[PDB]
Amino acid sequence: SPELQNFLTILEKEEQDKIHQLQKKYNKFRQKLEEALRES
Amino acid sequence: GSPELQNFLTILEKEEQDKIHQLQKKYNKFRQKLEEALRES
Repeated sequence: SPELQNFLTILEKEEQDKIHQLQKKYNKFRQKLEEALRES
Repeated sequence: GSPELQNFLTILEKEEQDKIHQLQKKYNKFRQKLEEALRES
């Protein structure tokens, strides 16, 4: 049904947003750490 | 080099992947039960 499609896509967006923000947070930190280590 | 760095990062990677799997597990269950709840509504 339509309600099903609406609700499942809501859930998919919620899950994916949370996972991608974690991926971004870790990648930004690793990039910064690598950059800081190259200083010395 | 740098083994020191990589040893740290591998621990970080496991923490990250554990969090991601934990999220995936939760949302997979949520998906299942959401589908059930809708049918039975």
